Amino acid sequence: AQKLAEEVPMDVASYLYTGDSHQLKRANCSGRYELAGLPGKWPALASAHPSLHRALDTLTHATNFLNVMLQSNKSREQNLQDDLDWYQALVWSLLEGEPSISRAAITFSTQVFLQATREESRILLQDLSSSAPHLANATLETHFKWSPPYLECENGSYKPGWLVTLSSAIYEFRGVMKVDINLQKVDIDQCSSDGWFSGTHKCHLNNSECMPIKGLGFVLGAYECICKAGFYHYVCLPCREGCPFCADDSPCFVQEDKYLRLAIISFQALCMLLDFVSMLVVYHFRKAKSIRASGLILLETILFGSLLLYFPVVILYFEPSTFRCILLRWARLLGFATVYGTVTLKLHRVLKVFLRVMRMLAVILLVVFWFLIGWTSSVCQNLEKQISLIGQGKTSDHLIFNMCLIDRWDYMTAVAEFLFLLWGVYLCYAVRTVPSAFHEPRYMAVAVHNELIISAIFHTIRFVLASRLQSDWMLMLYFAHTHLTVTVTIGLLLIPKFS
Amino acid sequence: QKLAEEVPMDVASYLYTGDSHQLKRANCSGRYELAGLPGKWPALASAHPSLHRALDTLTHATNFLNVMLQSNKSREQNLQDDLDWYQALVWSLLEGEPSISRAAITFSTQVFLQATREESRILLQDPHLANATLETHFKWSPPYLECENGSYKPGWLVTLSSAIYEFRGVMKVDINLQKVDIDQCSSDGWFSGTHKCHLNNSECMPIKGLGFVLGAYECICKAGFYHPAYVCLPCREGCPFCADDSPCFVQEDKYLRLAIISFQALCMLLDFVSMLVVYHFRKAKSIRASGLILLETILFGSLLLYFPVVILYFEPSTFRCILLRWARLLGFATVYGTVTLKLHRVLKVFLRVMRMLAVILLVVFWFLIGWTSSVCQNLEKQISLIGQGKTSDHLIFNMCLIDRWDYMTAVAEFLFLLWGVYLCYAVRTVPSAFHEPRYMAVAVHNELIISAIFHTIRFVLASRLQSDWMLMLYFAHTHLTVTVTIGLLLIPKFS
Repeated sequence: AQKLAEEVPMDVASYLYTGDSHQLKRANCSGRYELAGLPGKWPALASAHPSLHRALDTLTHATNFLNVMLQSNKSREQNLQDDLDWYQALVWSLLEGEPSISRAAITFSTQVFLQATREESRILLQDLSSSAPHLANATLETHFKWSPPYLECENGSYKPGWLVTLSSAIYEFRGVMKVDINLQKVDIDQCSSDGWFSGTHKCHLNNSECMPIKGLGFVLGAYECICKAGFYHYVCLPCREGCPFCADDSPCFVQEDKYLRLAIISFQALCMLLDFVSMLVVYHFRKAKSIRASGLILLETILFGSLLLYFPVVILYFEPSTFRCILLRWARLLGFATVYGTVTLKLHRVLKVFLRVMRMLAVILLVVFWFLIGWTSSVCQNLEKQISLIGQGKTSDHLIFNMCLIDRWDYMTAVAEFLFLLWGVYLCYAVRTVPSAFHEPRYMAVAVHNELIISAIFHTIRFVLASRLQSDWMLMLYFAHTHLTVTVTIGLLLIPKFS
Repeated sequence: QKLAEEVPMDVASYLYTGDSHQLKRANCSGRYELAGLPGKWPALASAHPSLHRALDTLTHATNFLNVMLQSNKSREQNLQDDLDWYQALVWSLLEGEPSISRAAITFSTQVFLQATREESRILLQDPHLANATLETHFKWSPPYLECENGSYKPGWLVTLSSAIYEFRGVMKVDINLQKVDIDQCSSDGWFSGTHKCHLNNSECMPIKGLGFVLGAYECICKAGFYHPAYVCLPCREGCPFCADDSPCFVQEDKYLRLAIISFQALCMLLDFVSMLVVYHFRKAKSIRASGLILLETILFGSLLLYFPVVILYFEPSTFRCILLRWARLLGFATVYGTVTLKLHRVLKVFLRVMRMLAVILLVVFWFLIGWTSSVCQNLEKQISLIGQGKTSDHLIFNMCLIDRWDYMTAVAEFLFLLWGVYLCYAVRTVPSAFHEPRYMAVAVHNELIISAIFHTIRFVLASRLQSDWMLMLYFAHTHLTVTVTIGLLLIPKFS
């Protein structure tokens, strides 16, 4: 909030405050004290580096000692002979204790003053008021008195150190003691809650975090903004998708040949439309030798089942959800039933006549619905929200991909399909020479064996290696599998009834 | 360790250093002062800032005297007017901090001055430390109790000592270390040991109040409870919060459980000898209606159907619940299937069944295999277990759990018996040699009603059923249903 004000009230110091480099500041011509009154905070009585605290502690003891000596009975005011020696020793003592105090001075008038500075390694002293002198300010107040940040000027040359005046009254006021703490080698944290001008004006919220350096100098721009799960290119930005550790801002999710996806879905919808078209057609041709050999209801049922079996191809095109996988199972399972049950049930009707199918079908769908209702409940109730989840993102050893998962339930269902087809294989093997005007049983058995073999292969391939199948190979596998099986099973039962 | 050595070198102070009650100490007459020589450490720690403040005020006053007396033109007409300066010097040495009791400086440049915060007015007036200073920077001391024409004075003092320049001076502050809390269970603090609290099963937990006093800690025993000196106890079998050290694994009568198992095994043996008898009477006029293979099939199903009453008598495990499911399901099938199918044969003749039975057995084995696999493969090790713990009022009990699979199973049994019901209602006017359909239908209706009631009561409130009530319920259900179903088909074939 003051970053703009700080960038419009400095010329030589401006660079020095942001870089620590004395080489510009030493060439800048000075005219008076170059301190800052407003850019800083309220005060440094709480949040301050240890040095400052010690600096104040020194003055405190030196102020209490003088106060008690000035408030003692029969105050002599014999400042001529040896009082000046006491005060000079009291000032050299004031300096000698803290390792971060650069000048110190004492002055009073009731007309002399002494000061000292840490010159090279020893204390230089002089008989002249030198350093801090808030006497004019203390008199105007007439306790403690701090000051702002300020650069000292020596022989018309901006000093290369940031000083602070501390001032305290001597007791009515009649003295001003002042230490000039050298605040040049102090730490400052713009990311701290309550401290020296806590302004972290470089990284606010978006993938932001301030982890600053410990030992740098009384200088700013020393706080490495951290990219909280994002890209690091002294700037933080967002990442392509749900893929953290963006060592590059490149993508993690595999690509999709959409050109190959739209053809897939379009051909599937074409086949579904043609199936519905076939159902209407058979509803038109109800007086031919269709009805006599194979009832209309059974054929419309087969076609509705096949329509109910194309669903997986379109379910897999969309993004994997947890409502989808379930519908994938319902469709597959229920259509298999309503299609091959009546297929083999029709064969059963034949073998029985050689020596009433809907009642003997609804048993199948009842068992099916019972199993489905159970599976769905066990998933939705316990293993969808509590611990387990179907939708799983697996890695291809360098890239990820989502998919529906499999479970033992699928293994046993495939086995059921196998055995249910086994009954039809033996049934078809039995009726190998039964009188027929249209030879339907021949085509039925072909469909049955096709489904059995093709389904075994597909299920094996699906359950072996589902950890390394991206979302464009499974689509092709489900498409080539369903097209072969179902389209053959439809043609073999429909085609011959028009010729 | 030095806890035993600290409890063998005290008389009155020992109790005054653990309670902090001046009322005993003030009655104990003492010649001179005494201090705890053994302070299990030295005076160079950062436990309280007070000591830091009183070292700061001492080092700041010692830095002045050492830089004044040793400065240039130090002529030192020491008796004329310097005394005024030194008096202001010592008076201000204790008029800066809040906890410093006496302060004094001695010099030969003998001369000495002192000042003490008496009540609220700091009076200003005109040994070991000075002697050790002559013998020998900063020089601290240990914890020590003062006393003079008093008793052992009721205050813990510390001597701070320094020198000037050689050794021509001795300034001392007596920091009042009486209002300084101590952590007996700190990693680094004064008296940092363990009076009588073993961490094997417990944790200290210090407080923030009182004053310097040993035994200022309330120990906490984890995985157990304390005596209601405070020390720890190993808790009861598998019960982590023992408000009492009483047991949680609820009382279970044995002279009921034994009778139950006895009666069940008696019925099994009676069922087995019911099988052998049938195998003796392979020749009769009764079996022509109800074949031999059908009855032995019913009796073997019944025999295994009894299993649930004996499984629950044992401690429940993961292998147990699974066999409970298998047995119940498998036996229901192999009995009521052939029952219902005999009625079907009757109705069809009115206008073998082993081949029309293995279908059901196949469907059952298929579901069982799947259920067992999904259980043992996923939800037995990952996050999920069969062992479930419920509570009756405020007390626990172990048992097997249920899952939606059981509800759907019950529905299947219902529907299978509704087929039997219709099949029984269709055949209500046939002639017969033994009126078997009459008793069969009686068994079916009974099975349906009792089966519905039991499964409902079983699912509704299984979280509040201690492990002696479920056994009684299984006893009642299985005895009623199965024993009726056996009698109604067997009994009439001997009369």
